[PDB]
Amino acid sequence: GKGKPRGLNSARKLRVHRRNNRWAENNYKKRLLGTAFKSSPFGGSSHAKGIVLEKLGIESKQPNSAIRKCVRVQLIKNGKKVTAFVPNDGCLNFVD
Amino acid sequence: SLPATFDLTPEDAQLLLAANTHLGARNVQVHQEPYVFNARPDGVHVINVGKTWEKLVLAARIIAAIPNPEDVVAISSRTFGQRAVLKFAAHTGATPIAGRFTPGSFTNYITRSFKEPRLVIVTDPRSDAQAIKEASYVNIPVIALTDLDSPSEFVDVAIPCNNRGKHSIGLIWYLLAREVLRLRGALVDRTQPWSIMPDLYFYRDP
Amino acid sequence: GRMHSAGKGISSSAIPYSRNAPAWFKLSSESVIEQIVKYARKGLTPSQIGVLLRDAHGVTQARVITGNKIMRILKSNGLAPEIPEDLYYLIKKAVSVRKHLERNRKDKDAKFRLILIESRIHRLARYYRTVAVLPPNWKYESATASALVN
Amino acid sequence: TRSSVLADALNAINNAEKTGKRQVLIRPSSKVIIKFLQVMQKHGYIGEFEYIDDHRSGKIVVQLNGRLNKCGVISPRFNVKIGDIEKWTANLLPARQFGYVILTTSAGIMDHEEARRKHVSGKILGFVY
Amino acid sequence: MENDKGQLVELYVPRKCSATNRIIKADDHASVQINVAKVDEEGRAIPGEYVTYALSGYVRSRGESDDSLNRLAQNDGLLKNVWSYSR
Amino acid sequence: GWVPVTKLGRLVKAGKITTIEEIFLHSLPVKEFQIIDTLLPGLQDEVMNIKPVQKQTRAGQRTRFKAVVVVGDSNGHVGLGIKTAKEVAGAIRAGIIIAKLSVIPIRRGYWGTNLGQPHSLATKTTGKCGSVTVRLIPAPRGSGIVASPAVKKLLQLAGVEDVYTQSNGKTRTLENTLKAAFVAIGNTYGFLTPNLWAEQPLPVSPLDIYSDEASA
Amino acid sequence: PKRLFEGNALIRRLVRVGVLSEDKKKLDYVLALKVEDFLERRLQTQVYKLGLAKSVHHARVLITQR
Amino acid sequence: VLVQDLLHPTAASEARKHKLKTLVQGPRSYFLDVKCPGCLNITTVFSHAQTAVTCESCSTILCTPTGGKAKLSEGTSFRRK
RNA sequence: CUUUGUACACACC
RNA sequence: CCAAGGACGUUUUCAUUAAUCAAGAACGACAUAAACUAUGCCGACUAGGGAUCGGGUGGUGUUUUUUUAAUGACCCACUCGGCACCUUACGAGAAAUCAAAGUCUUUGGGUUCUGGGGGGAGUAUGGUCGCAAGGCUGAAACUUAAAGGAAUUG
RNA sequence: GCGGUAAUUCCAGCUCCAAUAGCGUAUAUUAAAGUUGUUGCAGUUAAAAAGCUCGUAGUUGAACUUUGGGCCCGGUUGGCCG
Repeated sequence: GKGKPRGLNSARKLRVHRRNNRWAENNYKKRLLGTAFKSSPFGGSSHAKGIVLEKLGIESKQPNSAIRKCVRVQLIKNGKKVTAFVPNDGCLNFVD
Repeated sequence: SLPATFDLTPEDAQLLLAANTHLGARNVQVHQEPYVFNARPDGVHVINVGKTWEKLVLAARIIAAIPNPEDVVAISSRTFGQRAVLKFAAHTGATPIAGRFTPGSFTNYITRSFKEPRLVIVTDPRSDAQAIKEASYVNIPVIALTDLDSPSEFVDVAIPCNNRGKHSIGLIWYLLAREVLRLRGALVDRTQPWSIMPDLYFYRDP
Repeated sequence: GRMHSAGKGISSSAIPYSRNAPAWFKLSSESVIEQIVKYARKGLTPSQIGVLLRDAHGVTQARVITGNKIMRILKSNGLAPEIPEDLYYLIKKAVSVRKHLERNRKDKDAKFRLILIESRIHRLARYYRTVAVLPPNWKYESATASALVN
Repeated sequence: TRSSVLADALNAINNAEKTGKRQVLIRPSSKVIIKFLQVMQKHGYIGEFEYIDDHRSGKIVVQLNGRLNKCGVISPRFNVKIGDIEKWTANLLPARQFGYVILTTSAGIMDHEEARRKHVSGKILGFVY
Repeated sequence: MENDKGQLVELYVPRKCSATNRIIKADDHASVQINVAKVDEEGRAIPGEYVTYALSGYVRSRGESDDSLNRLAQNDGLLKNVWSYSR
Repeated sequence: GWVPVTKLGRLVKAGKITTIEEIFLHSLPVKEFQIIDTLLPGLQDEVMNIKPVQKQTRAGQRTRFKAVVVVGDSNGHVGLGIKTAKEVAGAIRAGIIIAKLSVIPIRRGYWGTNLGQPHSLATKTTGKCGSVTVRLIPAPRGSGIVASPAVKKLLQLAGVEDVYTQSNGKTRTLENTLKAAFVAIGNTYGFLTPNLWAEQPLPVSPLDIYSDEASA
Repeated sequence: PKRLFEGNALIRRLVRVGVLSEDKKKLDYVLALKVEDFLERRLQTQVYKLGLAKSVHHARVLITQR
Repeated sequence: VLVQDLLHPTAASEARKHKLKTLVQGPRSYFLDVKCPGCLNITTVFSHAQTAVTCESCSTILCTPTGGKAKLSEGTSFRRK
């Protein structure tokens, strides 16, 4: 009978099975555990301000040969170290 | 219906049990054959000869309906009836294929042997399975000389006989030619027999 | 079905279509009712009664000869047992298997079949309690099983 | 075990019509089978059928026409209100001009059109087209 | 089928099988049309006068074309004792 | 010049069958393309995609192009052809030829009240090719063909103004979804509806009636 | 009753505007409308059809300049 | 076979099947009336006798039980009733 | 040259 | 020697006593396995064919005993219940293939369990059982654009 | 995926494109997603049938009991009559 129960009085079984299999997705578990609140560097926020600590010359992965001109900053609200990539050409002379 | 001159007359019945057409197959039995009639000890079966006669007058009424007599094809790859289908070819329009049936003969317009008929007649559906399969592609009716164990798929009118005997195949093919010759109108005498002996439609070893 | 095995074999009786039966039997109804009470006076289960009237005399079923069935007239005549026959045969088979197990400890498939037999016993006991042919609080235990065979 | 007798009945009809046979045996014949085949018969889908009775439950022999595409049961019998009738006929019918959803109401077992005419509803049994 | 007031629509109303009463598709290349000539009191068939029996590809592929052809031949009266209703 | 070799081709060369509906009526095998573009002069062609196919050998990789072509006229008749070829222009050429030999009709119907001309399909239908299933549902007037643009092009070449489409499986395989759509639009004339419940007098074949303008 | 009231209101409104012809009043030619019938009833194209502008753009700069 | 009469099967094939697989199920067994040598005392014995059936007057056992039809003894005279 | 196995495809380096 | 079990036969008896099963319990080369049919259980229907195992029915069938009876062993025909095997595909499937892995977009017979891209990882921790080894339940941080299945050409 | 000295992909010019007083980016969420599956998924080989059996809760569970036949009354859709 295709797996799941089909009786007219079996809504509880379907609800609890749907909860247990809802925990198997990635976005639902990430939302409900509050992982954006806890383990994200931004704390769930879209943007974050920070103080630049230093500059890095991060290499590009394979197959690609370049140096990506990143910076290491420290966030104001949490205080953890964060690597950020300065986007465009010659902009590393602006973020000293 | 029929005007009751086409019943199984006793002399033709004497020919049919002279040729041992009623000696069908063994206890192996296709379930689509209700022609079995007092299944005999030793395991061989006896068929309703009257049912064979009504199926044969059905086949004659099928063949007589087609206007052009050259649009019927007689198949023989079994080695026991090429002479019979050749005499059918001589006596009617009836284009034959005796021996190897080339694939792509009813399809494949390019080939030199391209026929496309309105009827095909076979002897053994098991041996002539390629002809039956090619008739199934081009919307072609099939008349067959079936067995009690023959693979009757894609077969429209199946005349129950035995094709394991030398006499029965040729003589049944002879009655088919006889009845279609009466139905077309060259054989004007319904009561009188045909002057051609059935011994013409036989296979000989040299 | 066959819950305690895997067999799917069908083998049973085919009761005839004639509810009034069989127009060659000449005995009366009261003759066979006195036959059942005389035969059940000497201590026979109703299955043995049914087969013994089925083969010694011409009785197709006692349901179609009389107006009613067998232990209906036994309980009307006061010969109904304190427990019916199927549960009684199950518990006597159980105490026989338990006697084998107390005799031989290592017959371990006999342990498995003992659990099967007590499962059937508990299912029939539940069914007989909810229809109250047995009183509620009636329970099967082995010490009362040794004496409940009677 | 054998739970829905009507389901096995309609499955037998479906298999016999898919194979092309013009007759079918049904065991073991509840009342709702008789009403279901009466509803399918009055709309020209099957034709004549026969109630064999043994003394246990009965058998049905149905003569089948070529007019049946699919008959089916809905399990469990959901409660259907007025708006759920045309939600169901939107859900599981081929088109809006033919096909019948069968439901049992307190005024008997009937198709969705005459249930709309009687302005009654009930529990959904199955469908036929 | 029709629209509201006349003007017959539905080009190519299709043929239906004489055995299982299902319709025959346009590319059903196994379907056949048996044409049987009838006889008028002389043992000879008349050219142009037929009875006609259409068989679909499914019944022909299952091998059941000959039993069904027996049934419709005996139903029209031109056959006498080959097919039995009681099997 | 044509010079056909078929009885059907010879009869349509003679002008004996004046419309294509006898061919599907009597289920005749269309066998040469000139029958199709003689009887149906109004059909257009469109080629959907050209994909390179590779057969790897011991010495390089042999390249050919697989071209799919959908042909048909915008009332009733649709054809689909798929042909691989070593040259691309021959691939569209053999594609339009094969698509001409595969012409099938469409059951166009009404979503409701049967007022004017038929705009949608008569029934829901489906087709499956490979892992791809395509479902077509009748839609009300002015809804349009709501479909991916390939099968939208197919059913606007068919003659439908409006239909609902559903898909399942790996629909990015273009040949499989076009063949599934072809099967779905071919099954519209496979369904038996109560307006077709009436019996017909089983018409006689044109292959038999005009048999002396035939091949022999 | 709901279908009758709202349908008669809707075809009354659409034939009042002019996007729907007076003989197409069967509630399903409403489903057969196109956006060009709406686009034909703007004041731009009406000023064009009345012959005061000789173009749609002259109609636009005539309308917007009061 | 695609057209057949399920209402009226032939007698041979309906006697061919299992007893539960017919149109209506029924028993294939029967009752005999048996006379034993000596005293007359006509008895009715079921075919699958399931037990050692004897005459009521004296121990003159007529059938012995067997897993199918029960065998009857050497001196009997039985009829099908 | 057939069959067989592959996780090889810039292909047993 | 002891009890148990299936199928068969049955015009014997009960009367719906049932199907699947969290917890729990028994057995398991302490509780595991490539414990596999890598295919949960129950129920119904749908194409065949022959062989085989257990039982039963019939055939003046064959043979043996006491030529001859009953048996038994064969043969023939059947039927029920099994382990299976072979051919096709109306059907299913991505294919290999499948009489079930079919009756599933024309989507519902009943029910239990499990899975949601690949690693980290059956790892850490917390419980729980075990003398122990271990068994059961069992994450996350982080990392990656593929891993993988079936077939075709070399 | 482009760039290793002939870059249609970078930095600019020219040209063209899309939306337009608006347009891009980040984050979350919804549809797409039949990748949460009641409708409506999958478990032989791709992730997944608990080793097997008993068994409580939970879910589900054979058929059967008034049917048919008549007699009237009055509504709605129609229909010539308009």
